[PDB]
Amino acid sequence: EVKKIGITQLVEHPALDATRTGFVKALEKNGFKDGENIDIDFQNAQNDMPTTQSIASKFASDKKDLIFAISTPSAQAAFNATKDIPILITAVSDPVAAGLVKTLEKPGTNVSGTSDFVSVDKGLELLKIFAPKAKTIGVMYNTSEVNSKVQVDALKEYASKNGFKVVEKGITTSNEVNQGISSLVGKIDVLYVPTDNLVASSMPIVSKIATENKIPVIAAESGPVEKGALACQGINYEKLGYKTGEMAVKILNGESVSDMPVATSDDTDIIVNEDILKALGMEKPSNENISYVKTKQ
Repeated sequence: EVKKIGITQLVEHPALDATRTGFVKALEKNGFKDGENIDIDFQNAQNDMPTTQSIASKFASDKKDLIFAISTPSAQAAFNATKDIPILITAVSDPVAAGLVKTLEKPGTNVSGTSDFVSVDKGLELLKIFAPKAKTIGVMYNTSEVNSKVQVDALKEYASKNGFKVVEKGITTSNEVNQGISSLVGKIDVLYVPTDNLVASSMPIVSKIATENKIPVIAAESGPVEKGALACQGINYEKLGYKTGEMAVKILNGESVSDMPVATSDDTDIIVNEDILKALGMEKPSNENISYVKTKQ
């Protein structure tokens, strides 16, 4: 007997690819080996949304034993295409809001797996390393996004619980970033950039202003660190995938996906931009369990 596994992935991308690596290793380690007692059917949508649906529909017609969906849109397409083939997700921030599961603890649907949620607290802990004497935390965010409000509320709860002040700048368009960061200068000791496409995608502009005014920037994710943020405590995607693969072992052995809690991970890595660190005139922390990257052009 050979278990048929469909893997649906949105696009080639280091984080998404890493989840797949980990998922396959975890299966291998538990005796599920491609070309022997499982058959892995990998499909990349190459960033095209209708292709996520075609992949999902193929997997349903193929009658896979399990679908592994990497990214929110890949998982949504899978769930729209089949309600009776188990789906394990990964790299999905908010499975409840994506419509995949009733609750994290008890999905009550044919979907479980992992979320790549990281708390604001993980990032803000890096204040102790890169902004030791800080009193005021800055945050710029997109006022049109609900998920940005939720993060800003969490930052303000952290600040209240830890004795910091907060200065915020809510914006709606990309053309407000320059002036927004320029006016936070002299009012903050550290900037937190949340998971917010508007602000995070502007990191080259934010990084220049912040860095030339000696303000370290902490980002929620690692992509912005490569673009000029100083640091993040980012999710280890290969380990998140590995965990999803352990969950796959249980589903392949017949356990109920509707009762399997959606897991999050505590495996993060501190990632630091080495060029920004030098530009701020700072030495490396002496803890060896920190990764370094340079700025991407």
